[PDB]
Amino acid sequence: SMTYETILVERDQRVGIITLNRPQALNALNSQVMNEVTSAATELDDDPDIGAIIITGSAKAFAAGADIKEMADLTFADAFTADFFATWGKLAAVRTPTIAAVAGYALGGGCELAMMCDVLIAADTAKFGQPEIKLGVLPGMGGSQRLTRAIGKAKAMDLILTGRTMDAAEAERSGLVSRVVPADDLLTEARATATTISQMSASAARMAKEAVNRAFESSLSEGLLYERRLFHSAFATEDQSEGMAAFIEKRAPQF
Amino acid sequence: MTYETILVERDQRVGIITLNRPQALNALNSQVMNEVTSAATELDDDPDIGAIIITGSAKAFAAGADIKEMADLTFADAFTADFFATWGKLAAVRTPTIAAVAGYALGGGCELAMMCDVLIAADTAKFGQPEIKLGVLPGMGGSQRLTRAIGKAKAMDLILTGRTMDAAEAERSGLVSRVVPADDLLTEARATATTISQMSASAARMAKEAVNRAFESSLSEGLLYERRLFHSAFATEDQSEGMAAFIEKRAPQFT
Amino acid sequence: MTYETILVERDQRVGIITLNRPQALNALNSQVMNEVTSAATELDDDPDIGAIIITGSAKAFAAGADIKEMADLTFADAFTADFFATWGKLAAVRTPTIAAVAGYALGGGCELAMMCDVLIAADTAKFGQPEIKLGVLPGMGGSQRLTRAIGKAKAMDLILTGRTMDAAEAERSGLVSRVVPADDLLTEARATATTISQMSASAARMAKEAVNRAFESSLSEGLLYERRLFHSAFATEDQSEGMAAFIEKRAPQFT
Ligand SMILES: CC(=O)CC(=O)SCCNC(=O)CCNC(=O)[C@H](O)C(C)(C)COP(=O)(O)OP(=O)(O)OC[C@H]1O[C@@H](n2cnc3c(N)ncnc32)[C@H](O)[C@@H]1OP(=O)(O)O
Repeated sequence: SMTYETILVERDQRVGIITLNRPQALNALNSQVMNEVTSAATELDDDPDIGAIIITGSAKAFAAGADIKEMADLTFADAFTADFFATWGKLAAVRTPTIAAVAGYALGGGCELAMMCDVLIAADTAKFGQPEIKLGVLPGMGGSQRLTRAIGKAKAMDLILTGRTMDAAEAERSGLVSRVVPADDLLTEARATATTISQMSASAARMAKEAVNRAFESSLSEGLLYERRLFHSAFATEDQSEGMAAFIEKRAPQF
Repeated sequence: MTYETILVERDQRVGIITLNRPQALNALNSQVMNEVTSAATELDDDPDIGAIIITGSAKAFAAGADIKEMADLTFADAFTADFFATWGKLAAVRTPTIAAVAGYALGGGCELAMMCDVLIAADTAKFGQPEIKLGVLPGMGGSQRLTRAIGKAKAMDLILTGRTMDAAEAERSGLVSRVVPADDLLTEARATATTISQMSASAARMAKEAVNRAFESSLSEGLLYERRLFHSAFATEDQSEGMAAFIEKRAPQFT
Repeated sequence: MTYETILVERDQRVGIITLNRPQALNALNSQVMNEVTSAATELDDDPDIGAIIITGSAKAFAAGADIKEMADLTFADAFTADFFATWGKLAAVRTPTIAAVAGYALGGGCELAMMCDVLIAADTAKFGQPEIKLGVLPGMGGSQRLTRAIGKAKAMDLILTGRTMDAAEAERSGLVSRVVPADDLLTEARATATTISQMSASAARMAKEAVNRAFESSLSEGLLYERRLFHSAFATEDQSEGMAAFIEKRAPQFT
């Protein structure tokens, strides 16, 4: 069953939407959000009727940081024993394409959540940052890894060491976001994008996303070989036949 | 010397390979693949060539791939032939290569452009990977090279939705070296090719090889490799010449 | 220590290294390499320093490594000395470094800037890797750091042609953190340095190190490394203080 305390979930067509729902805390991420979001994403992933997954917050904040109260008295013993934050890894293991729709504050864990998704659509109001340094820690949800890989060392060092924010426009030309859309149009644009992707062959889309993810896990030489073999294997799927046949017959595919 | 799908011109120390299938918008197929790599190799081995341009028409650099060769392809066939692997001969070219890209560079075409070292784009250039729409995925390194060029967010967007990207976006995203007016594309490409071909051959070959290392190993290994190459250059006449010329406040004469 | 080629000053928790060969536009010779790395190491080891700035004159950050010194090299001198390897000492510096670049940052100068964590550019700054055309190639990590920063197409362009990149192009390409007016460069860098040095020293060191991992291994390994480092920060006083301060809406007192 799909009822959660900190999030809302809507299934429409082949698109699933995970809305962060903690207005009282500006959508701050806590242990329960981690567990609810990953559980939801995972269920949507196993659902053969779902072809794209959106993660979003409110117009005010995608997710403005984390509950510092959960972390405040945590010791290294509790941290190592619980493997604090490791559960977020379950989001990255989702095979179906994911879309972060980001309005307002995407800070700390919030910025890192956005970066875990495959596609990142931002409102013009979106503000990205990693202020963990200010709290005497550092990013714990992959920020030092994905940010640096997206925007380059100079900018990632700047944000992570000073804690400054980056607005939608800068994020777009720096490599962080896919596209910037007007604040009022965010949810509509994200659903439109999610629709397009969810209407692709589920198999082909899963493979493409997988191939892209390899670009960060090995040398180019190995990524090229992996992509080529995956490509070869797609010719064993019926969706490639239907897809190419649809192209020839100049029609919509029926996967 | 005579090719069915391409034209080859030599001008001084610059070789130019021009895709030549107007009737098909310079779409790639097995023949184009065999001919381009055959021509490029041959130019690579010619001591009187120091730079190679690959270009298409003003409307299409290469508008995609031939759907015919893929429509009834089985996994067994693709695996046995190692379909597309031959494009790897282009990467093995030691001499610097310049893709001069006008108009359409889609699917395989976009991938062809990404294989070159330098990419000069007409202001008319459109890039994209529409493989997903046909129920397959990039098979010529697109998911590897695009992602490394322009970051995850935008590569995922392009590869999963098939959306096009104009020349200006490509320039600020990391995909292209420079954007020039369409009428000036070929002229500008030859100027660049001329410049590169008049550098020391061995030094340009070491420089290209070093840059290529950046995608094949850790930074600490890449650093060691570059430094060793750099040291090696001191066993060439061209380094002594180039450095004497700076000190003597003159133009170098590489031989 | 007394230095012949640099100037060092300490102010609060900020150390500043000024390249001081004005007669050679701060060309980077072996003596500069040794002194900069010695000064940086000394500053790194001083518990009263929390950030380090490296800068040149308003006319040049550094206009290449010293060509006169290099003309005097055989392959044997270079291999035996492991020419340029000592610059690695600067990468071993745990404390955050900020390159404040005005005017010329060419070859070794551009490379030195890229070695630093944060890069602040005057609007007047010019970047380049013109080593080619001395009949050599970058020897201080240029082929590695530039390529990872700005993508293949532009790094090949710059490295094979020797063309210059203005500060504005560098900022949108991935090379620089921020661009500021030439008159405000030293002021802006000091502000950034101050911000960074007033952070928890251990947090900053961890964060910087985490970010540096993004170039040394796969994403999955970088992710794990970060999380372990994040857990270990909960064994530090500063984590406890940094977070208690935030909850209590006050200013942190790091020890
Ligand atoms: C580690 C690596 O990867 C390898 C190295 O970086 S390769 C270094 C390659 N460097 C370059 O090609 C450019 C070097 N410098 C220049 O081209 C020019 O100085 C410039 C374009 C930066 C501006 O020149 P300018 O404003 O007209 O003044 P200019 O007269 O050239 O320089 C002033 C003095 O500093 C010297 N100088 C400038 N750059 C130098 C360098 N990289 N090495 C040794 N001396 C240098 C000049 O020779 C001159 O002194 P002398 O006439 O007495 O010999």
